[PDB]
Amino acid sequence: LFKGPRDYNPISSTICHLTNESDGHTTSLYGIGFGPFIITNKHLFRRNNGTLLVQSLHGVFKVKNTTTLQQHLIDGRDMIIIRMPKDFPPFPQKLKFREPQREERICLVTTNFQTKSMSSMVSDTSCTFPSSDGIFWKHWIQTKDGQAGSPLVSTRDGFIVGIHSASNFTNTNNYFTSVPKNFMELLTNQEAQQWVSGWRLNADSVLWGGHKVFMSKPEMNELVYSQ
Repeated sequence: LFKGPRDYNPISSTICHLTNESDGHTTSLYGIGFGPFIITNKHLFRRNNGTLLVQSLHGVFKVKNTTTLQQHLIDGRDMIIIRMPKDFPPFPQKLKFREPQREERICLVTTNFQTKSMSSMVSDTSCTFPSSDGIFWKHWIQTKDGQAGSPLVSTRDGFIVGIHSASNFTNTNNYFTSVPKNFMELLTNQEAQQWVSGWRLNADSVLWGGHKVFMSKPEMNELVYSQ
């Protein structure tokens, strides 16, 4: 029988809304906060020469200079880790991550940020299967642009198994970057962490887990764009 009531507030309370404003244009999406880090979408840095507007339940912090942000890239994935400034209020460290086991049930979890209140928001349940190496994974939970970086949570155990990343062009197939192996290890042992700063993607497309990814919808597997 489908699993009973599950509490997702612990997971959503850690969700942040990010907005990068460099050289004119701006990219904004979500990220999962963990300890001194925010886990988000490597494609947040389509440009990296401005300000980062973080928006947690603690309020709104702003990073005056993106280029100073210590960042650790996840190879072959549209994922990345950000070490927030030293004068930044940490996030707890209870979230549990793990790789997505074939055919399991997952739900997209968010938070309401238009204020008037703060709030969990859980989507409908959906099956999920890989796509090539296991980089991106397929799910059919409606997702809208700007919603990348949102956690996909295992209805089974409650772990986060990946962050929503891209969508095909008609918007009828959705893909999320999976958690990588030994990811948890990577979050506590400040050794496997390979920091750099000022990194950016300075291409308007890139190849990941088998598909071509455009930082935006235009005018092997199917094309996709990052949401």
